[PDB]
Amino acid sequence: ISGGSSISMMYKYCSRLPHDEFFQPKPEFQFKPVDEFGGTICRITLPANAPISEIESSLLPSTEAAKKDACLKAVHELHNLGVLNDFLLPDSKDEIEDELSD
Repeated sequence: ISGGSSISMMYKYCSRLPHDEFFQPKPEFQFKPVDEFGGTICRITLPANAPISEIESSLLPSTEAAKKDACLKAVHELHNLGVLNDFLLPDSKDEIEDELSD
């Protein structure tokens, strides 16, 4: 699987993180630490300005990764729909490196 540019789009979603200086106020991030019996639970919730994007479910034993899941799944949930693309930065903001993003 040779990806890159596709990430720039997926990473952008993660870029919504707080630690991110380029992250705008609107998105939300929440991590739920659980036993290895269910890795970690990633809880993401977007503003009313956004329809879907929420992703709650474990998959990774790590928060950073667990979040990546919901974050990744969130992108898809937004990609599959993408009805508020007007609320989110278009490809214009996607004009960045795959690594740069997120």
